[PDB]
Amino acid sequence: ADYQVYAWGINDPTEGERTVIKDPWDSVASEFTWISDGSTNYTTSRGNNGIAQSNPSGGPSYLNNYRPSSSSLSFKYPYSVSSSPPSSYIDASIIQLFYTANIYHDLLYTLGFTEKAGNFEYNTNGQGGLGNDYVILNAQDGSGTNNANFATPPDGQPGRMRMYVWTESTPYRDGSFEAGIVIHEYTHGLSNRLTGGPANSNCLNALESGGMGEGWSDFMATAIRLKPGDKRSTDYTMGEWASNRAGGIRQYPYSTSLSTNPLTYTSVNSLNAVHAIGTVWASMLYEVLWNLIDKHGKNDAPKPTLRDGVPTDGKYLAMKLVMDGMALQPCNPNFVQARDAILDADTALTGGENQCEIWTAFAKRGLGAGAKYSSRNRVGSTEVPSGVC
Amino acid sequence: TVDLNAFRLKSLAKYVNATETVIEAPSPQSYVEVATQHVKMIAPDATFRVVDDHYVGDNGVAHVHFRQTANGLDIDNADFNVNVGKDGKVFSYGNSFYTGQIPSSAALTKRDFSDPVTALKGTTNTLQLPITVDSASSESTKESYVFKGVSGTVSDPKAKLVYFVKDDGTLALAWRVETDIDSNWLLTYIDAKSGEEIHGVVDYVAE
Ligand SMILES: *[C@@H]1O[C@H](CO)[C@@H](O[C@@H]2O[C@H](CO)[C@@H](O[C@@H]3O[C@H](CO)[C@@H](O)[C@H](O)[C@@H]3O)[C@H](O)[C@H]2NC(C)=O)[C@H](O)[C@H]1NC(C)=O
Ligand SMILES: [Ca+2]
Ligand SMILES: [Ca+2]
Ligand SMILES: [Zn+2]
Repeated sequence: ADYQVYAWGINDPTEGERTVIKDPWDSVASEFTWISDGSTNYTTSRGNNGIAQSNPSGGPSYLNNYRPSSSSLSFKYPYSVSSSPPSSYIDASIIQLFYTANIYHDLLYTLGFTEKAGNFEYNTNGQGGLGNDYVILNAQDGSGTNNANFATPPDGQPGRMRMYVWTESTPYRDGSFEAGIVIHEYTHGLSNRLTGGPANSNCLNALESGGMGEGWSDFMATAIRLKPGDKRSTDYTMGEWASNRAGGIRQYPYSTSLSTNPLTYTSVNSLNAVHAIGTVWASMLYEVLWNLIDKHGKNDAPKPTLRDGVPTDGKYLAMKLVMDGMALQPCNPNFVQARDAILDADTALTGGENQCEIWTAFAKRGLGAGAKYSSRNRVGSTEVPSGVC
Repeated sequence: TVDLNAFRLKSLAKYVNATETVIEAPSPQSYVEVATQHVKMIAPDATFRVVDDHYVGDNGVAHVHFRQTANGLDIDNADFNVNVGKDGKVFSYGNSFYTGQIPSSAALTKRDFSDPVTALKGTTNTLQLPITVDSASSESTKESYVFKGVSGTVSDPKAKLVYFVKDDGTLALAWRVETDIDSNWLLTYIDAKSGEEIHGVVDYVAE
């Protein structure tokens, strides 16, 4: 099977060219490949991890909606950014969406988001958890523009991703081709499933909790798009291509410069909306990421190398610790608790060899040892505990 | 529909981290048994159920979730999560269990609470949901109902009777009203007694 797509790690059409990729599934994570559910083989964007289709009406139907079919399993369809209307490359859009979501399923699987951990797969292959819950992947969904969204019911019910066309440019830009947005959406499924356990999807719904929900989503998109040549001084924006907006869609770029991005824990005291709060959390996580990369290096391969279950590099280590922290923390956690959960994840995974790197990053942005949660009067701290460094 | 940000749940769980877990402790084994014993030690008066989603992570840490109950109902926002280390001891834990006076089962036995259809109407009207509710309710497999005759939802809305810990710390008897309208997929906690007040709204849809 061939997929003509922007390869994993290319955030948007401005950052690479499309290539033809053969059988891009992970043999462990996708036992039946991406185009089977174990019982049926498909010649389309349908299989164990997701079912992708157009949805021009914006309605709730999906099973019998349009998707391209190829008997030779050659999913190579025309695309150029200068094409109009978006519907003229709906095939390419559906395939790019399907590819990105399936690669992410596979990567998350490798990092521990398996069947028993509440993942999204139709057939659990007896591995635990609840099936019948692949991700519904709607390309060019007609229910909106200039956005995207993701529904995360409890384990056993499908996740539902709706991707929109953006209209802030001529021609319109199809979100299916911004990997970052697809990853942002899918990460809502990850964080909601892991937090409070697979059975409970109520657990990132409080204001500060849902804020972190947004932060984890931006963070994973950002970590994944890291490339050869990136440095601590490299900044990243969110949804800059799709939105046609300088600086992207968040208040500041993700940056290790406090002058470029001044956000700290107490910034949350003045925020009322989850995306703005998310930016603060993702900024803290960006500092963690770079401290871990400085110490352990960065693996530019699309899948980690694991040594006794531990990623060998700082990039995949950061992702792993973030996931493991989601599984440790309480339902509807605050920043301080989620931080402690990340620190405890490192204790459980490595015996605590990264406590200094993690603590220093959080302290840098005011979530140090003395930080205190409050609805309206959070206390910031730049303290790192005695003798961790 | 109204601005749902005003109806978000609270974030007042506690997380007892790995360091504090050792500190607060009293001065092979099954991880579920170890976790259950731990909940009983922390919350000796609580009745609860072990949630059927526990697992051992590829880090070797097991995760067990518990849901508090009262009078045979879930306290829907009262949770306990226990992380059990590979050494078989409790590694860390979180909880939002209710530790106050538990109400009498009288109101339940007497069925002295609102009709689930009244709860659905109160939800629709207060939240200004784009749905039509000249509906009827039908029993399911425990104080759990499905609504028929509703228009504007992706599937039939549902109601389940629960307890709910309000923002003032006290227990409400409430209908949990589920309404999937595609743009939003809501669990609304609406009082089943006093005044039909909405205590919280969960949305499964995130941007
Ligand atoms: C896990 O929870 C523990 C316990 O709450 C946290 O450790 C505690 O951190 C606080 C804040 O730094 C310490 O208090 C402070 O330090 C001294 C008091 O000894 C004083 O200078 C300050 O006024 C303030 O009271 C506290 O001593 C410390 N306890 C221990 C055992 O370390 C810990 O940081 C949390 N996080 C993680 C990931 O472990
Ligand atoms: Ca599942
Ligand atoms: Ca969950
Ligand atoms: Zn989001």
